[PDB]
Amino acid sequence: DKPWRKPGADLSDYFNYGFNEDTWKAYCEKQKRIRMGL
Amino acid sequence: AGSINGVPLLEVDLDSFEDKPWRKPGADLSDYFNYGFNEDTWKAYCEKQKRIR
Amino acid sequence: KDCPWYDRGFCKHGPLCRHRHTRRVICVNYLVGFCPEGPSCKFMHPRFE
Ligand SMILES: [Zn+2]
Ligand SMILES: [Zn+2]
Repeated sequence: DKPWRKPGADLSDYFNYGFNEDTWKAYCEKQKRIRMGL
Repeated sequence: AGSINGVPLLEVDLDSFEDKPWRKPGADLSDYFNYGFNEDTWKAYCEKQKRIR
Repeated sequence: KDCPWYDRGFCKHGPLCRHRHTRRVICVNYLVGFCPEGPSCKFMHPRFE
């Protein structure tokens, strides 16, 4: 479903700065919370 | 996770800086502050984060 | 050339993107919230627009 997730793929082609699937999602959550709330 | 020359980024005091180019009348504060922070909002964020941990 | 979505940090296409995906380094200090070097910083300040 998500083409970065296949062994024949290289994540770096999708994510910059050494992000991960989980680190990018975490980065988006932080964006969401910080810019609104707290 | 942040640090400036050996000081956690949240514990750095912005008032000590000699340049403070983020007070300029039209500067790109997005270059300096992420998440739409401001000098005051960043310090507030800082003071909030410190009271926790 | 440099991919705008990749420059933000993530591109849905990847190898199929029409633009180039220059690998860059992010500024941790900007990632936590503040970097005083601003435009002069060596490391990237990705906009989340
Ligand atoms: Zn792309
Ligand atoms: Zn920086």
